[PDB]
Amino acid sequence: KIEEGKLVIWINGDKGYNGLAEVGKKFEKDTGIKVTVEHPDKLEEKFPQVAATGDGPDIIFWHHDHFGGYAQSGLLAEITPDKAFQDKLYPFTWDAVRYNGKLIAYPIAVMALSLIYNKDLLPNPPKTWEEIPALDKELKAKGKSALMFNLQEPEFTWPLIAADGGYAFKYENGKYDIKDVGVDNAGAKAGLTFLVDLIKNKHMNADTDYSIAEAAFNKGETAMTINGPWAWSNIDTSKVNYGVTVLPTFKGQPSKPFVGVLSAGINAASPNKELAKEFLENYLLTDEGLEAVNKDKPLGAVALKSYEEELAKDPRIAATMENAQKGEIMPNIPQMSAFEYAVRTAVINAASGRQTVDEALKDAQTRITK
Ligand SMILES: [Cu+2]
Repeated sequence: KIEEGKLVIWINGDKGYNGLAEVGKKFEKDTGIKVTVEHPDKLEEKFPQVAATGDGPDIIFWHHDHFGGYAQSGLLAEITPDKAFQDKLYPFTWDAVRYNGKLIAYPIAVMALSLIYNKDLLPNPPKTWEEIPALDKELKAKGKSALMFNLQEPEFTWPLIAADGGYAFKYENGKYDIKDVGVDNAGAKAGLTFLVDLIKNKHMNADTDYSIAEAAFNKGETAMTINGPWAWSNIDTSKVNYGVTVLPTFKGQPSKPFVGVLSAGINAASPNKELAKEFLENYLLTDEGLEAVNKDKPLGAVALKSYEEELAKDPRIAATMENAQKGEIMPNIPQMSAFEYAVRTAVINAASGRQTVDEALKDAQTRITK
Protein backbone atom coordinates (compact mmCIF):
# COMPACT_ATOMS: atom_id res chain seq x y z
CA LYS A 1 0.00 0.00 0.00
CA ILE A 2 2.88 2.34 -0.92
CA GLU A 3 2.95 5.37 -3.13
CA GLU A 4 4.08 4.80 -6.64
CA GLY A 5 4.54 8.17 -8.23
CA LYS A 6 6.44 10.02 -5.50
CA LEU A 7 8.78 9.59 -2.53
CA VAL A 8 8.18 9.83 1.22
CA ILE A 9 11.26 10.04 3.43
CA TRP A 10 11.51 9.42 7.17
CA ILE A 11 14.40 11.10 8.91
CA ASN A 12 14.97 12.03 12.54
CA GLY A 13 13.97 15.56 13.49
CA ASP A 14 17.42 16.46 14.82
CA LYS A 15 18.89 16.10 11.31
CA GLY A 16 18.72 18.48 8.34
CA TYR A 17 15.32 17.36 7.13
CA ASN A 18 15.05 20.78 5.46
CA GLY A 19 18.07 20.56 3.17
CA LEU A 20 16.94 17.02 2.55
CA ALA A 21 13.71 18.74 1.53
CA GLU A 22 15.66 21.24 -0.56
CA VAL A 23 17.48 18.45 -2.42
CA GLY A 24 13.93 17.21 -2.93
CA LYS A 25 12.89 20.45 -4.67
CA LYS A 26 15.65 19.98 -7.24
CA PHE A 27 14.60 16.38 -7.81
CA GLU A 28 11.03 17.59 -8.34
CA LYS A 29 12.12 20.29 -10.81
CA ASP A 30 14.16 17.79 -12.87
CA THR A 31 11.83 14.80 -12.69
CA GLY A 32 8.54 16.41 -11.75
CA ILE A 33 8.21 13.95 -8.88
CA LYS A 34 7.29 15.42 -5.50
CA VAL A 35 9.32 14.44 -2.43
CA THR A 36 7.93 14.42 1.12
CA VAL A 37 10.13 14.61 4.22
CA GLU A 38 8.42 13.59 7.48
CA HIS A 39 9.69 13.13 11.05
CA PRO A 40 7.30 10.80 12.89
CA ASP A 41 7.87 10.39 16.62
CA LYS A 42 10.22 7.51 17.42
CA LEU A 43 10.55 6.42 13.76
CA GLU A 44 13.16 3.72 14.43
CA GLU A 45 10.35 1.67 15.98
CA LYS A 46 7.62 2.50 13.48
CA PHE A 47 9.45 1.59 10.27
CA PRO A 48 9.63 -2.04 11.50
CA GLN A 49 5.91 -2.06 12.31
CA VAL A 50 4.73 -0.36 9.12
CA ALA A 51 7.19 -1.98 6.69
CA ALA A 52 6.26 -5.47 7.90
CA THR A 53 2.83 -4.94 6.28
CA GLY A 54 4.07 -3.50 2.99
CA ASP A 55 3.63 0.10 4.08
CA GLY A 56 5.77 3.03 5.26
CA PRO A 57 8.30 5.30 3.45
CA ASP A 58 10.32 4.57 0.32
CA ILE A 59 13.53 5.60 2.05
CA ILE A 60 14.55 5.42 5.71
CA PHE A 61 17.52 7.22 7.26
CA TRP A 62 19.26 5.75 10.29
CA HIS A 63 22.37 4.22 11.92
CA HIS A 64 23.50 1.06 10.05
CA ASP A 65 23.55 -1.19 13.13
CA HIS A 66 19.73 -1.53 13.03
CA PHE A 67 19.99 -2.43 9.35
CA GLY A 68 21.25 -5.97 9.80
CA GLY A 69 18.09 -6.92 11.65
CA TYR A 70 15.91 -5.22 9.04
CA ALA A 71 17.56 -7.45 6.42
CA GLN A 72 17.20 -10.59 8.50
CA SER A 73 13.52 -9.77 7.89
CA GLY A 74 13.82 -8.95 4.19
CA LEU A 75 12.53 -5.40 4.74
CA LEU A 76 15.23 -3.77 2.63
CA ALA A 77 16.11 -4.08 -1.04
CA GLU A 78 19.52 -5.21 -2.30
CA ILE A 79 20.94 -2.04 -3.82
CA THR A 80 22.81 -2.26 -7.11
CA PRO A 81 25.72 0.15 -7.56
CA ASP A 82 28.28 -0.77 -10.28
CA LYS A 83 32.07 -1.01 -9.98
CA ALA A 84 32.51 2.66 -10.87
CA PHE A 85 29.95 4.04 -8.44
CA GLN A 86 31.36 1.91 -5.64
CA ASP A 87 34.74 3.54 -6.22
CA LYS A 88 33.25 6.94 -5.23
CA LEU A 89 33.03 5.94 -1.56
CA TYR A 90 35.57 4.65 0.97
CA PRO A 91 35.96 0.84 0.69
CA PHE A 92 35.30 0.32 4.40
CA THR A 93 31.84 1.99 4.35
CA TRP A 94 30.48 -0.69 2.02
CA ASP A 95 31.32 -3.34 4.63
CA ALA A 96 29.06 -1.45 7.04
CA VAL A 97 26.11 -1.95 4.69
CA ARG A 98 26.62 -5.63 3.87
CA TYR A 99 24.71 -8.77 4.74
CA ASN A 100 25.23 -12.42 3.82
CA GLY A 101 27.54 -11.17 1.11
CA LYS A 102 25.21 -8.47 -0.21
CA LEU A 103 24.82 -4.68 -0.18
CA ILE A 104 21.66 -3.28 1.43
CA ALA A 105 22.05 0.46 2.06
CA TYR A 106 23.81 3.66 1.02
CA PRO A 107 26.40 5.11 3.44
CA ILE A 108 25.65 8.80 4.06
CA ALA A 109 27.38 10.04 7.23
CA VAL A 110 30.27 8.57 9.25
CA MET A 111 30.57 9.07 13.02
CA ALA A 112 33.15 8.16 15.66
CA LEU A 113 34.42 9.61 18.94
CA SER A 114 37.42 11.94 19.11
CA LEU A 115 39.63 13.56 21.71
CA ILE A 116 38.57 17.13 22.51
CA TYR A 117 40.76 19.62 24.39
CA ASN A 118 41.05 23.13 25.88
CA LYS A 119 43.81 24.90 23.97
CA ASP A 120 44.29 27.28 26.90
CA LEU A 121 45.02 24.46 29.35
CA LEU A 122 46.70 22.08 26.90
CA PRO A 123 48.63 23.58 23.95
CA ASN A 124 49.43 20.12 22.54
CA PRO A 125 47.42 16.93 23.20
CA PRO A 126 48.98 13.54 24.21
CA LYS A 127 49.59 10.98 21.43
CA THR A 128 49.53 8.18 23.98
CA TRP A 129 47.17 6.88 26.66
CA GLU A 130 50.21 5.94 28.73
CA GLU A 131 51.09 9.57 29.47
CA ILE A 132 47.75 10.84 30.73
CA PRO A 133 48.37 9.88 34.40
CA ALA A 134 51.43 12.14 34.64
CA LEU A 135 49.52 14.89 32.83
CA ASP A 136 46.66 14.90 35.35
CA LYS A 137 49.03 15.31 38.31
CA GLU A 138 50.57 18.31 36.60
CA LEU A 139 47.16 19.99 36.24
CA LYS A 140 45.77 19.06 39.63
CA ALA A 141 48.49 21.35 41.00
CA LYS A 142 46.48 24.33 39.75
CA GLY A 143 42.95 23.08 40.42
CA LYS A 144 42.20 21.50 37.05
CA SER A 145 41.99 17.92 35.81
CA ALA A 146 43.26 16.26 32.62
CA LEU A 147 40.41 14.06 31.46
CA MET A 148 36.67 13.62 32.03
CA PHE A 149 34.34 11.59 29.82
CA ASN A 150 31.17 9.52 30.09
CA LEU A 151 32.15 6.20 31.70
CA GLN A 152 28.67 4.77 32.00
CA GLU A 153 28.40 3.40 28.46
CA PRO A 154 30.48 1.10 26.14
CA GLU A 155 30.42 3.67 23.32
CA PHE A 156 32.83 5.83 25.31
CA THR A 157 35.06 3.10 26.80
CA TRP A 158 35.43 0.50 24.04
CA PRO A 159 38.10 2.45 22.07
CA LEU A 160 40.75 1.81 24.74
CA ILE A 161 39.69 -1.71 25.70
CA ALA A 162 40.04 -3.03 22.10
CA ALA A 163 43.18 -1.29 20.83
CA ASP A 164 45.31 -4.29 21.86
CA GLY A 165 43.24 -6.87 19.99
CA GLY A 166 39.77 -7.27 21.47
CA TYR A 167 36.56 -7.33 19.42
CA ALA A 168 32.80 -7.93 19.18
CA PHE A 169 32.47 -10.85 16.76
CA LYS A 170 35.07 -12.53 14.49
CA TYR A 171 34.64 -11.58 10.82
CA GLU A 172 36.49 -12.22 7.55
CA ASN A 173 34.62 -13.90 4.64
CA GLY A 174 31.47 -11.76 4.62
CA LYS A 175 29.91 -13.64 7.52
CA TYR A 176 30.12 -12.99 11.27
CA ASP A 177 30.54 -15.61 13.99
CA ILE A 178 28.15 -15.22 16.92
CA LYS A 179 30.09 -17.91 18.76
CA ASP A 180 33.49 -16.19 18.42
CA VAL A 181 33.62 -13.09 20.60
CA GLY A 182 36.82 -11.35 21.67
CA VAL A 183 36.08 -9.36 24.82
CA ASP A 184 37.97 -11.83 26.96
CA ASN A 185 41.29 -12.18 25.14
CA ALA A 186 44.68 -10.76 26.12
CA GLY A 187 44.20 -7.46 24.31
CA ALA A 188 40.80 -6.70 25.79
CA LYS A 189 42.14 -7.49 29.25
CA ALA A 190 45.11 -5.16 28.78
CA GLY A 191 42.86 -2.18 27.98
CA LEU A 192 40.21 -2.54 30.66
CA THR A 193 43.02 -2.83 33.20
CA PHE A 194 44.57 0.45 32.08
CA LEU A 195 41.15 2.09 32.51
CA VAL A 196 40.40 0.63 35.91
CA ASP A 197 43.85 1.71 37.12
CA LEU A 198 43.06 5.30 36.08
CA ILE A 199 40.13 5.36 38.49
CA LYS A 200 41.99 3.68 41.35
CA ASN A 201 44.63 6.42 41.28
CA LYS A 202 41.97 9.11 41.40
CA HIS A 203 42.71 10.49 37.94
CA MET A 204 39.09 9.68 37.09
CA ASN A 205 35.72 9.22 38.88
CA ALA A 206 33.47 6.21 38.21
CA ASP A 207 30.20 8.15 38.49
CA THR A 208 31.08 10.74 35.87
CA ASP A 209 28.27 10.82 33.31
CA TYR A 210 27.68 12.69 30.07
CA SER A 211 26.14 15.72 31.80
CA ILE A 212 28.86 16.11 34.44
CA ALA A 213 31.64 15.70 31.86
CA GLU A 214 30.10 18.23 29.49
CA ALA A 215 29.35 20.72 32.28
CA ALA A 216 32.91 20.39 33.57
CA PHE A 217 34.60 20.81 30.19
CA ASN A 218 32.36 23.71 29.19
CA LYS A 219 32.91 25.61 32.46
CA GLY A 220 36.61 25.20 31.66
CA GLU A 221 37.60 22.82 34.48
CA THR A 222 38.95 19.81 32.60
CA ALA A 223 41.60 19.93 29.85
CA MET A 224 40.15 17.11 27.75
CA THR A 225 37.01 15.09 27.12
CA ILE A 226 35.92 12.55 24.52
CA ASN A 227 32.85 13.01 22.35
CA GLY A 228 31.32 13.37 18.91
CA PRO A 229 30.23 16.09 16.41
CA TRP A 230 26.85 16.37 18.12
CA ALA A 231 28.39 18.16 21.11
CA TRP A 232 30.32 20.99 19.45
CA SER A 233 27.54 23.64 19.59
CA ASN A 234 27.30 23.66 23.40
CA ILE A 235 31.03 24.32 23.50
CA ASP A 236 30.74 27.07 20.89
CA THR A 237 28.37 28.94 23.20
CA SER A 238 30.42 28.35 26.35
CA LYS A 239 33.37 30.48 25.18
CA VAL A 240 36.05 27.81 25.53
CA ASN A 241 38.89 27.45 23.03
CA TYR A 242 38.83 23.81 21.94
CA GLY A 243 40.37 21.47 19.39
CA VAL A 244 39.58 17.95 18.13
CA THR A 245 42.20 15.31 17.24
CA VAL A 246 43.15 11.63 16.86
CA LEU A 247 42.67 9.35 19.88
CA PRO A 248 45.81 8.25 21.82
CA THR A 249 47.48 4.92 20.95
CA PHE A 250 47.83 1.99 23.38
CA LYS A 251 50.85 -0.35 23.64
CA GLY A 252 51.79 1.22 20.31
CA GLN A 253 48.42 0.54 18.67
CA PRO A 254 45.55 2.89 17.59
CA SER A 255 42.48 3.34 19.81
CA LYS A 256 39.67 1.38 18.11
CA PRO A 257 36.39 3.37 18.14
CA PHE A 258 33.10 1.90 17.08
CA VAL A 259 32.23 3.36 13.66
CA GLY A 260 28.62 4.41 13.00
CA VAL A 261 27.22 5.15 9.55
CA LEU A 262 24.04 7.15 8.86
CA SER A 263 22.48 5.15 6.03
CA ALA A 264 19.61 5.25 3.55
CA GLY A 265 17.83 1.98 2.84
CA ILE A 266 15.19 1.30 0.20
CA ASN A 267 12.00 -0.37 1.41
CA ALA A 268 11.74 -3.83 -0.11
CA ALA A 269 8.00 -3.08 -0.52
CA SER A 270 8.62 0.18 -2.34
CA PRO A 271 7.39 0.35 -5.99
CA ASN A 272 9.83 3.23 -6.47
CA LYS A 273 13.22 1.48 -6.30
CA GLU A 274 14.60 3.14 -9.46
CA LEU A 275 13.59 6.69 -8.43
CA ALA A 276 14.98 6.11 -4.93
CA LYS A 277 18.26 4.86 -6.46
CA GLU A 278 18.42 7.83 -8.84
CA PHE A 279 17.70 10.24 -5.98
CA LEU A 280 20.27 8.83 -3.59
CA GLU A 281 23.05 8.11 -6.09
CA ASN A 282 22.77 11.16 -8.32
CA TYR A 283 21.16 13.83 -6.12
CA LEU A 284 21.93 13.27 -2.45
CA LEU A 285 25.42 11.68 -2.77
CA THR A 286 26.97 14.61 -4.65
CA ASP A 287 28.93 17.57 -3.36
CA GLU A 288 25.84 19.82 -3.73
CA GLY A 289 23.44 17.39 -2.06
CA LEU A 290 25.51 16.61 1.04
CA GLU A 291 26.13 20.36 1.43
CA ALA A 292 22.41 21.19 1.45
CA VAL A 293 21.73 18.86 4.37
CA ASN A 294 24.92 19.84 6.18
CA LYS A 295 23.78 23.47 6.06
CA ASP A 296 20.35 23.08 7.67
CA LYS A 297 21.82 20.74 10.30
CA PRO A 298 25.52 19.69 10.21
CA LEU A 299 26.30 16.06 9.35
CA GLY A 300 29.91 15.67 10.54
CA ALA A 301 32.07 13.44 8.30
CA VAL A 302 30.93 11.77 5.05
CA ALA A 303 31.53 8.65 2.97
CA LEU A 304 31.73 10.41 -0.39
CA LYS A 305 35.44 10.89 -1.19
CA SER A 306 35.12 14.00 -3.35
CA TYR A 307 33.17 15.97 -0.72
CA GLU A 308 34.96 14.48 2.30
CA GLU A 309 38.16 16.02 1.00
CA GLU A 310 36.40 19.40 1.19
CA LEU A 311 34.77 19.08 4.62
CA ALA A 312 38.07 17.72 5.89
CA LYS A 313 39.34 21.33 5.80
CA ASP A 314 37.87 21.52 9.33
CA PRO A 315 40.31 19.62 11.58
CA ARG A 316 37.39 18.61 13.80
CA ILE A 317 36.07 16.61 10.84
CA ALA A 318 39.41 15.33 9.49
CA ALA A 319 40.02 13.86 12.97
CA THR A 320 36.63 12.08 12.99
CA MET A 321 37.36 10.25 9.73
CA GLU A 322 40.89 9.27 10.75
CA ASN A 323 39.51 7.88 13.99
CA ALA A 324 36.93 5.96 11.92
CA GLN A 325 39.45 4.38 9.54
CA LYS A 326 41.23 2.91 12.54
CA GLY A 327 38.12 1.80 14.39
CA GLU A 328 35.93 -1.28 14.29
CA ILE A 329 32.77 -1.11 12.18
CA MET A 330 29.78 -1.55 14.51
CA PRO A 331 28.34 -5.05 13.82
CA ASN A 332 24.87 -4.83 12.26
CA ILE A 333 23.44 -7.83 14.11
CA PRO A 334 20.78 -8.10 16.86
CA GLN A 335 23.32 -9.72 19.18
CA MET A 336 25.03 -6.35 19.69
CA SER A 337 22.43 -5.83 22.45
CA ALA A 338 23.87 -8.76 24.36
CA PHE A 339 27.23 -7.07 23.85
CA GLU A 340 26.25 -3.58 25.05
CA TYR A 341 24.36 -5.01 28.05
CA ALA A 342 27.21 -7.33 29.11
CA VAL A 343 30.05 -4.82 28.58
CA ARG A 344 28.25 -1.89 30.26
CA THR A 345 27.94 -4.05 33.38
CA ALA A 346 31.49 -5.45 33.18
CA VAL A 347 32.95 -1.93 33.05
CA ILE A 348 30.70 -0.68 35.86
CA ASN A 349 31.41 -3.59 38.19
CA ALA A 350 35.13 -3.41 37.43
CA ALA A 351 35.20 0.34 38.12
CA SER A 352 33.28 -0.03 41.36
CA GLY A 353 35.42 -2.85 42.72
CA ARG A 354 32.57 -5.36 42.53
CA GLN A 355 34.69 -7.49 40.17
CA THR A 356 38.27 -7.75 38.96
CA VAL A 357 38.98 -7.21 35.26
CA ASP A 358 39.60 -10.90 34.56
CA GLU A 359 36.31 -11.90 36.22
CA ALA A 360 34.21 -9.12 34.69
CA LEU A 361 35.33 -9.92 31.15
CA LYS A 362 34.88 -13.64 31.68
CA ASP A 363 31.21 -13.14 32.57
CA ALA A 364 30.37 -10.81 29.68
CA GLN A 365 32.25 -13.04 27.21
CA THR A 366 30.19 -16.05 28.33
CA ARG A 367 27.04 -13.89 28.39
CA ILE A 368 27.43 -12.73 24.80
CA THR A 369 28.59 -16.02 23.26
CA LYS A 370 25.80 -17.73 25.19
CU1 LIG B 1 20.36 2.25 18.16
